Amino acid sequence: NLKITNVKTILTAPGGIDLAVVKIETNEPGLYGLGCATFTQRIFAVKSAIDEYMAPFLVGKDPTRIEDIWQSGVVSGYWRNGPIMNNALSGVDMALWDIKGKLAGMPVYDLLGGKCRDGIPLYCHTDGGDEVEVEDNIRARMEEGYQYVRCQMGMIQPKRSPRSKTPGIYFDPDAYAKSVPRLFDHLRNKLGFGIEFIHDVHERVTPVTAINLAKTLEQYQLFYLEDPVAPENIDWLKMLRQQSSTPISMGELFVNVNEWKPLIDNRLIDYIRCHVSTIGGITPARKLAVYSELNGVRTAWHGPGDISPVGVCANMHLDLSSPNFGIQEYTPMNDALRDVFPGCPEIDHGYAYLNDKPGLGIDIDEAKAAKYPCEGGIPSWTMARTPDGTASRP
Amino acid sequence: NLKITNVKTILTAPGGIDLAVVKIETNEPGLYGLGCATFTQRIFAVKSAIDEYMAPFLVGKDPTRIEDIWQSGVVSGYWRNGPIMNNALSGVDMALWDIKGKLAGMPVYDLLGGKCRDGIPLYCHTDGGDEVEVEDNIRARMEEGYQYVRCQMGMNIQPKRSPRSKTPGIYFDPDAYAKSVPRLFDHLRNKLGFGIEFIHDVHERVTPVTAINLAKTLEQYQLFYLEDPVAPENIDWLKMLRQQSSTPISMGELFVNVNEWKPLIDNRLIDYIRCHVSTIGGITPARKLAVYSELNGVRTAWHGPGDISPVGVCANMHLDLSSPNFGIQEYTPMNDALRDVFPGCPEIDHGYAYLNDKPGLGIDIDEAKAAKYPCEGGIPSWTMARTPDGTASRP
Ligand SMILES: [Cl-]
Ligand SMILES: [Cl-]
Ligand SMILES: [Cl-]
Ligand SMILES: [Cl-]
Ligand SMILES: [Cl-]
Ligand SMILES: [Cl-]
Ligand SMILES: [Cl-]
Repeated sequence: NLKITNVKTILTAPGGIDLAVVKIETNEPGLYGLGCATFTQRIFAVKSAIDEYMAPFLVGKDPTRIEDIWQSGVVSGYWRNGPIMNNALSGVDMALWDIKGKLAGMPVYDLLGGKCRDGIPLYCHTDGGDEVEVEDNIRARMEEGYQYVRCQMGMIQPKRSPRSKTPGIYFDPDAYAKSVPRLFDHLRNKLGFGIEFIHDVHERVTPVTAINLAKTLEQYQLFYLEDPVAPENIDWLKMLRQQSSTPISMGELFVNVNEWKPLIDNRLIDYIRCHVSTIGGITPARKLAVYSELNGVRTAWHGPGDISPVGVCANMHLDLSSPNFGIQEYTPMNDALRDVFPGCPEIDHGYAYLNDKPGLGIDIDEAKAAKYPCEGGIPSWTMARTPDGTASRP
Repeated sequence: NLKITNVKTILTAPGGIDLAVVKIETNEPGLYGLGCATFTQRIFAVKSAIDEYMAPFLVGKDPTRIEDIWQSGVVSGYWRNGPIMNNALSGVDMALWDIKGKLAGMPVYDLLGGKCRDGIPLYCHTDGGDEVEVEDNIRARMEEGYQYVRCQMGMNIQPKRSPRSKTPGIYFDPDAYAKSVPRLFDHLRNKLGFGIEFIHDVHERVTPVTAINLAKTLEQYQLFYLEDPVAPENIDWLKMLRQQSSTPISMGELFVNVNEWKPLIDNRLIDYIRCHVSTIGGITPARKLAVYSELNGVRTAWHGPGDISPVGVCANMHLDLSSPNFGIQEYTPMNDALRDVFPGCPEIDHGYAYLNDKPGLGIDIDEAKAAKYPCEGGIPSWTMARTPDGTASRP
């Protein structure tokens, strides 16, 4: 006779980044589930979608029917397949998985097939102001035990702009593209080939530029080259895959089956990068991991700062239960996040270790969460402009 | 600290058909899991594979690691992807899912995402000696509540005369057959109308272009599906079929290899997948296939003949209840002995199956009762199929 009684959205920013967490309560005393709905740049719109529409959709329903709730909820507004819509669904979906694990007395990874590895290998970012900082940051991370690192340019000369400039964060894609191989030549000379390197193109250059970059980086044996094209340009990956053998990852921006499915169907990528909440939670991410598995494509779920610890846990339960796990991107959490969210995964020398508590093994202290209210506002970095002032995909 | 302590193969034939059921015991008293390993025609070789090789692979391992056991077990002999190999894995895989469900206090369908429908629609066979017997069988099954039926010729155009001597076999005329099917369906639609859903199984009996022409001729009769229009060895003909016909197609009870179903589902060349769950290696792979099918809009139609244990029957149905893209469940009525040996058989009520809500697969086996029906072995006569000139044909 188990029923959903309450659905609320908790907005909190313990790490200085707006988060959304869905709590589903039931008619069984002390039984609730948590899920992540973090699309940080539209957090208030996500809250609106959950509070106004998902809440009346769910109250009175049997929470054990995860798939039925997903399939019906996904179409409940007719229109669908978007980042705000998918996050609203994810909050619910992950919470239901959390409830199912609690009822079963097992971690979500055990519901999904049990452990497929002994730890979850991580990669971290090495963001620096210039090349020497980046290199030292890599060395510091390798000392901490990281065996996979993202390497970017520091935060040839850029082109001169026109005589007036429309405000934005200016970037020179051609200067960038011509400079990346030099960076990796230097890093491989200094650090060797044992360490795994990731580089994120992050949709910043024209497609043929990305393809040429992929070819020029083959000799440096990257673990992957990430987002060489925008999702609007996935139709360029066929050409890239006729020419380059640099491993490719795509997908943190994906919100639609018609973005990832042609890529995985045609083996045009080697790693899938979706932000789990932004494709709708554990239910659809699990199916995607499986679809990827049968095509020899591996998982690399998005692991930035703009994911709640509930979402971090969701990534990692998928990770532990997938034979085709590739890598887990990881952004270190501060003490406030660990305090607000007891049960954060244990980070030890480049590997993550999940506790073996039931469901997602994570909780939220609502009183503590309330101490860190959301900021809102609009990010500056998404107003990217090329030297002539053209608004570009960031 | 849960461990597998014993793996055994129970061989029993309460329905007069050889079955293999794996029982996996643990170091927790009373906790065990059951799985189907029924490839009936090779049952003793399935037992040999499990007892000699799977049992020592598993003893002492943590049974909660289903996927790790599947992934390591599938490659434990290096060579893989076959009906005997896959059935040995399925016995184990299904038993482990049973164990996981028992441990969780929940049916396997609930582990897999919960109920996606309120009952499982079935189809049954209407096997008859001639056309009127088949038509009466359809009426009888419609009276019982079946809303979907398989319709075949009686077990017309005269068959071809054979050469002056004949090599023994079960003779069949594929051209007489193919020219007669549309007439059968014209008659059945004239008498019974279009509300009843019809399935027809080609069962790999004709050349591919014959099957393509037959699919086209049967369009007007609106079949729920036309089944196995080609052999697995001829799946490269389905592209041409799908350029021309819109009759829904099912394929796959013979499949044992990812390279059989994957190009078909990748290119949407079928509408239903028909694999025998144990024969592709269990719930673990069948679930993956159901999901791969879902994203391609392909629906499930797991094989449900007599040569499947009640444990396999339940495994099909736990998959069925938890798949959004469930299509249909073929169902073969069971006898008293099967029900007696295997307590927990699903409720069959007016064309729907209703699983009990017990943990695991909700099925058990009585080993003392099972021992009363020893397996027979031997060779089926029907698989020695020959065309009129005596050519050995795919049955
Ligand atoms: Cl949206
Ligand atoms: Cl960069
Ligand atoms: Cl992307
Ligand atoms: Cl074999
Ligand atoms: Cl029949
Ligand atoms: Cl029939
Ligand atoms: Cl027939």
